[PDB]
Amino acid sequence: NHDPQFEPIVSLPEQEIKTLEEDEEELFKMRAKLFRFASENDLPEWKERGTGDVKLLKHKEKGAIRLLMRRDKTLKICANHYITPMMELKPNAGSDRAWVWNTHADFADECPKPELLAIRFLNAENAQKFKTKFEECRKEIEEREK
Amino acid sequence: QVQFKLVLVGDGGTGKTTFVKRHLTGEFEKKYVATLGVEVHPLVFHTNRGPIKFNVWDTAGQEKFGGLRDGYYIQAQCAIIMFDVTSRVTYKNVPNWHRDLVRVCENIPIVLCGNKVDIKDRKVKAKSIVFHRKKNLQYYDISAKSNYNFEKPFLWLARKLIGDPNLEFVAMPALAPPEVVMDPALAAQYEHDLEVAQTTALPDED
Amino acid sequence: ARFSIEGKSLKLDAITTEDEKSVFAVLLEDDSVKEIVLSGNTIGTEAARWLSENIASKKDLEIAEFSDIFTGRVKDEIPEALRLLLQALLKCPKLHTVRLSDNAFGPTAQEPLIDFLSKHTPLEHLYLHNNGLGPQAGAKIARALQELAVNKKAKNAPPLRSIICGRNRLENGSMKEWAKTFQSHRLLHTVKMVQNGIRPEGIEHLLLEGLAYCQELKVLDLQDNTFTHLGSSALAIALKSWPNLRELGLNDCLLSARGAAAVVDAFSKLENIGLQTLRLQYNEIELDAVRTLKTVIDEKMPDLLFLELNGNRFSEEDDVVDEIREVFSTRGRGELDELDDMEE
Ligand SMILES: Nc1nc2c(ncn2[C@@H]2O[C@H](COP(=O)(O)OP(=O)(O)NP(=O)(O)O)[C@@H](O)[C@H]2O)c(=O)[nH]1
Ligand SMILES: [Mg+2]
Repeated sequence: NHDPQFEPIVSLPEQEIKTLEEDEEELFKMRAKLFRFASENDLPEWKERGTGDVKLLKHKEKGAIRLLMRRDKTLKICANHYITPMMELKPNAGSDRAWVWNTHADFADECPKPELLAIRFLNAENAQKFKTKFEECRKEIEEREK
Repeated sequence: QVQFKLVLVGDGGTGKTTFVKRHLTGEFEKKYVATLGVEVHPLVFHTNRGPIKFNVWDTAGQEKFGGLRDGYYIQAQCAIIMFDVTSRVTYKNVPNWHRDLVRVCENIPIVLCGNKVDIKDRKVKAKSIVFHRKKNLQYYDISAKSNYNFEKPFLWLARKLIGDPNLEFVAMPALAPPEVVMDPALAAQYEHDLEVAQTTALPDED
Repeated sequence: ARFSIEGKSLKLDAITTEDEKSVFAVLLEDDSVKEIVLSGNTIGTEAARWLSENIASKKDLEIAEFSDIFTGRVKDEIPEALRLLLQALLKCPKLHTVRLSDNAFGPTAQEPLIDFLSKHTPLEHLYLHNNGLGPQAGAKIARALQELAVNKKAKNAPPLRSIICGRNRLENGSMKEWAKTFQSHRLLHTVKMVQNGIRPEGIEHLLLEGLAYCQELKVLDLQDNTFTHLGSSALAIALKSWPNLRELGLNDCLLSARGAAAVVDAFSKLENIGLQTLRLQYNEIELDAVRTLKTVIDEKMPDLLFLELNGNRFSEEDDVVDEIREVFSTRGRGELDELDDMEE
């Protein structure tokens, strides 16, 4: 109809949720599409994991830097892991706007899980802006410990 | 932590499962693999009034309407009836799904979804749709494949159940990821896969 | 010779108590049963096992109605139970008709099916409607049926006559294989592959490479797929291959205006048309084609008892509507449908 009317089933107070990204930083932010890779399928394939803004964040209280991405409209997290020393961005076959890497512990599902990601950008020039930024963040982190 | 039992219903091949899959993974399953009986899948969303969880009951579209499938409906609190915009038969069945439903649930928020609006040769045009007028339902064109309006159903339902016409989805606490140390016997064989990936091209859909 | 528990909505998990067993008392004392109907109940694995033992003893069984017997059953049970049941059916030499419709199958339960459909030579009428097969399992079922033709020939068995397989999303993906199945059974009388997501290239192949070889075809229903001009031209070329066609169902096929004109033109060239029911709803058919169809029906379709044109692109008020009604009135036999939903 124009607007069906119903009586609420519950009453919930207005609430203020934290992003848990306030002690943030935010070195990089940019629109992109993320891909998860196959699994125990034995049929190596790239499944979409989300489309949205990727962001690099370094902690102020510490030195830790991580990758964090959220899906459009729904705002669910689709990638959240630290950037370790032994982590790069090897290109993906053809293309010029796609990078692929590994992570021993993504926490998108708030459950520790190894992941073999891959992210694409609109222009190959953006892929570079992200790649360059990623490289240095990885560098700074390499220095960090000892 | 609030919870809502939502019944997902509709004819076979309409996209019920593909729809749920996208919401809890982000992937778009292109293989049709019929659902047997029912599969319960939990989906949570963060709103300005806190996190809410929908326990979605994805049901099978081959089972005849009847008392045999009352367990799925019993104590439901909302529902989604799906049909395929490229199949008139699929649409003609909506009235049967919406009836079997109200027979045991009575008055509960229900949204009708016309899936596959991405396909070119459309049969059931948005104009034609009127059923929602007679049955006090909300309607939405959607496409699990392109994501068109893919989040509307859950949002509308939340507003009716919670009672806030202006409730909206927000952020999502971004907890800290695990340590990540190791390297010994763990290293090496990693790069083996990393290659098997930097080689396999990506589905150019953009 | 008839056992039935139709529509009893029984939740059959085990069949062990003195009661329960009583339910199947007739099935036990009468080995002469010719028909068994289990529809409208939910059979668990254990109960399936008990029924298999008792069904294989029915050596004179001719019909098995196993449609709608697994509602509420999960992927944990259906495949097992189905295997037990179809295992017993293979042991019935006179079983010419089997119905397995309205059961959630899909690939996850294709095993028993593929097994059965390829070795049951007595089969004559197959009902595998609304089962959620899919293009993968659908292609496999199609191949299994090709096998059946070979095993039938090796035992001088009766031809397969009916295949009712719709609402399974066979899609374009399994049409190369289905075309081959129809090549294997050229004495089919009834075939309905309604609402399977089949598209133009699909319909084109299916027609010219499949159904076109079934010269004895009597009933054909492809409702709710997508023909457009491609499928339409295929249909136009194929009609001359079904001399005894009696029912042609093309509702919801988006034949398109140009396509419909081509089909109507085809009927125009046929001779001795014994067509009895013609379904052409929602096809974007335009007034011009409807005009010629009217006159083709007047001069060449003397047995037409039902026509269906609702949902097309012409006015319910146009002249032809009355002219058509006039034809049926003058004959004292004929019938047009309610044109209460014309397009545009
Ligand atoms: N092009 C397109 N195809 C879609 C869309 N969403 C789903 N599909 C396709 O629809 C098919 C079946 O979807 P699925 O979710 O398995 O159907 P179901 O509703 O769960 N059927 P069932 O009751 O038998 O379990 C798959 O091939 C899937 O890729 C869409 O928006 N567009
Ligand atoms: Mg499903």
